[PDB]
Amino acid sequence: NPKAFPLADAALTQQILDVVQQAANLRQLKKGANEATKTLNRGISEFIIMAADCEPIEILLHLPLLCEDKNVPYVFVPSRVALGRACGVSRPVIAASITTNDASAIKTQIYAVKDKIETLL
Amino acid sequence: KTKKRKTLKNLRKDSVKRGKFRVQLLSTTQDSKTLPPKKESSIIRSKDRWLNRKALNKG
Amino acid sequence: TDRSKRRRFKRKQFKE
Amino acid sequence: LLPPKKLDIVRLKDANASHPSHSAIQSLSFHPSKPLLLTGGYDKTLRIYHIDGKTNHLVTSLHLVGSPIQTCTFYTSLSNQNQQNIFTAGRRRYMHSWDLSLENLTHSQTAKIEKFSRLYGHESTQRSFENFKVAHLQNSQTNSVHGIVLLQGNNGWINILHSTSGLWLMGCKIEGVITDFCIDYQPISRGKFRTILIAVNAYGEVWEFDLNKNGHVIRRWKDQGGVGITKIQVGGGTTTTCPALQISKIKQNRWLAVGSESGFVNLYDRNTPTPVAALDQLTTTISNLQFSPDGQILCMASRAVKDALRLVHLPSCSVFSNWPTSGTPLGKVTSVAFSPSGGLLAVGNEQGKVRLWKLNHY
Amino acid sequence: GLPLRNYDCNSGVIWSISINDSQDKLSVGCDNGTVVLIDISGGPGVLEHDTILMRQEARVLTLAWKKDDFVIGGCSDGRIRIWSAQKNDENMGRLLHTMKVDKAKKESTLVWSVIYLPRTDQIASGDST
Amino acid sequence: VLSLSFSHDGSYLLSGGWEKVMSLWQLETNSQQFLPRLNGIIIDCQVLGPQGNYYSLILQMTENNSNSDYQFLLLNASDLTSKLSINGPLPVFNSTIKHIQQPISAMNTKNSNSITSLNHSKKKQSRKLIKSRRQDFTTNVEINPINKN
RNA sequence: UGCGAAAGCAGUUGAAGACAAGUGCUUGUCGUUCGUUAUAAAUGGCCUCG
Repeated sequence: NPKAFPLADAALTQQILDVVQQAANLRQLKKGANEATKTLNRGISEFIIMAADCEPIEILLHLPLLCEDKNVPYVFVPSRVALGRACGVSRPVIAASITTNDASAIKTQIYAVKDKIETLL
Repeated sequence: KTKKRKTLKNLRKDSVKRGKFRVQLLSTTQDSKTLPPKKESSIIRSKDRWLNRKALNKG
Repeated sequence: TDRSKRRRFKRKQFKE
Repeated sequence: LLPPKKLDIVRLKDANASHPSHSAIQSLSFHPSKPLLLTGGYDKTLRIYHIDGKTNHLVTSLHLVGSPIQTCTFYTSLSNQNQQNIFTAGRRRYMHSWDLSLENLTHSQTAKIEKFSRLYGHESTQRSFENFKVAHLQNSQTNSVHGIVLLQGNNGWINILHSTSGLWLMGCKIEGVITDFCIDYQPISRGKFRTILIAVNAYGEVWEFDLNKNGHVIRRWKDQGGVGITKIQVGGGTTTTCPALQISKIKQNRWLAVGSESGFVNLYDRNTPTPVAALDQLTTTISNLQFSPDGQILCMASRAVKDALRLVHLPSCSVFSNWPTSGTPLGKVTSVAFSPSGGLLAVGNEQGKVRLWKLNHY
Repeated sequence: GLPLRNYDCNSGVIWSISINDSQDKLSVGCDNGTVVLIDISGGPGVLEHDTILMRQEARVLTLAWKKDDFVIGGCSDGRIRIWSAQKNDENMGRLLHTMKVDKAKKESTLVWSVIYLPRTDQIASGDST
Repeated sequence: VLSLSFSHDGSYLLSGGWEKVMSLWQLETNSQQFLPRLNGIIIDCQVLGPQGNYYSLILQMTENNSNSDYQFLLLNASDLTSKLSINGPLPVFNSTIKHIQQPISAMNTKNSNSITSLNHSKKKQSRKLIKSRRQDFTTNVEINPINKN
């Protein structure tokens, strides 16, 4: 999985997999690659999460190109089955996006995570 | 005497604002080469206050 | 961005 | 071997009809040998019931003022079979013990109760004794065996105390928040066995400590696809639900099951690991994970919603279909217990009801 | 007795410096949590940059190595961190593990010093607590 | 330090002395727990049980210089509470009797004897009991009319 | 240490042996004896159960 880059590290993934969980609870999570593409085009995404273990990996490799075009941070997590479980579904999710909402109750840590991803990038 | 002291600070001042401009004096090349660069304080002053914390009771 | 600098600045400073 | 998909069960009378409980049932415990049941809860009372399946009368009751009961368990010394003890705890900075040896259980007018409240300088790591389990430790250097009381720390800490004297022996640490732990025994030779502490973090990293070597880590691995892990258990050998009576009875567990908030239960064969199966028949956080004494049945239950209890056949990893039914009354499951023998399943709910079933195959 | 060569780390201001077993590379800890590897095998007065390890938001107060493969760093966020420095390894610079020290409740916790123990393959850490 | 004793496994060390405090030294970490406040200084200390369930301690009550006042305490190791306290009558005589000697301490005091002071004090006590004529050894005692205690 | 009140009135604190240190000699010591009524100081402070 050399191309999946930057790949979040074992500590980081919890803070990533943590935030996505509440976002699913609060309906601020867009899940699945195609939904992520929508959010970038409309520019309603804080940042986007991808799974490196995907096969064949390229399917999400279009998302980054759209990401730096829009100056949106992005990061890779090792496991897709882990991601979908965090999304709150019975199927593995390869890509997920957090919806923009400055009035959200989970607002602070999302941007705290966003900063860490920005440093990672 | 205070006027003399203020005179030093003007000489010490290496940058001044001219209208929309601020012009900066350029230091000599030798001053950099002979000695290592000055320490930045915020990085160091932090260590000193930590070693001299109240809860420590250095007293 | 302006706030994030403050959040980063506040986080790095030691809390006494 | 029981059938894979068909399970032959008959319901019996409820246990607490003799004396109902006024609060939820936080835990259950079977006496290792005697036909007795222990029940405890926020009523602050350790109600013990003589289980027979036709009367289930109450033997004795013990109220503990100011001690809400979060868990309770029997304890029998592996060497001294005469020794009988009950350890109970709650959201408090102390633990109670009750000696059941000799005539204390029934004949004695008063109950010999003592309180553990001393951690010997490790007080910071621990805030409450509510989550605890009891295991058997072999001192190889002397070949003596004694009990140990295990606790959950504030920051990945596991405090190990001595069963009777209460002394602090050793401590184990993991990164992140400790969620659950379970104990596995590995026999070495005749009269020799080692105790292994298995601890798991929410992320899914699993630590394995050698409590016979000052609790040093011996193996580290991750639960595949594990996030939000909630409970961990082993099956197929000796354990808290299926304790041993003598050293030779010690046996290693072959099954390992991992719960999660999502409601999945991941199963591993103890004989990075790749899971055998990923059970999904519950859709809420796994609140109880327990195996049958022979390790042929796995029971998963969740307290989030009513009737969220399932039984898995092993090694088929197929959930039984005939049961539970819609008419099966389970309510908000909060406690599960397997008898050491006689194939009896006991399930508690929030309403204070312990309802009883018999595994006809056993 | 004069400065032979002045080299800019090109990062946050430096807290700590450490040298490897082979004495060919210097690891430099920064305020910005960046750890910079500086090659020195070229010669006396020859300081060159090898690699940057990933960027994290805590300071790097101390540094020591395990042979030439791993860099251990104590951080101002009360955590100890191992980076992989192996050449020819896909996990280069890779933060393999993180440890968290017990943190003072009312106070920020700092890992001031860390040292590696070759005989026992152990890390000894000193903290503000 | 007057009493030292190892635990059965060897992971704990019991110490007691003039401080009136029993100390459990936790040896893996050199931590220490304290059972202070005991009646007498600790002459002896032991772990008494197959599993270290109880501690047996010997107390002295040095305040009474006339007689050596021994008190035997058996403590439940689980909670460090008095399982059994044993002592006889504790009269305070006007002067020392027979061969009662004060316990050793760092310095010679009214309630203790230094290292050198022991032999001289023993000889002096014997020769006082032999040559001197004032031998009161009398104690005040009282009896309760209502309870006869 | 004796007597006495609590104040005080009288009287003591010797000799041998062994060890250590310094330089046969000097000094200091004694889990050594005989006889007379006869400074300290290894950084080392007291538990928890609302």
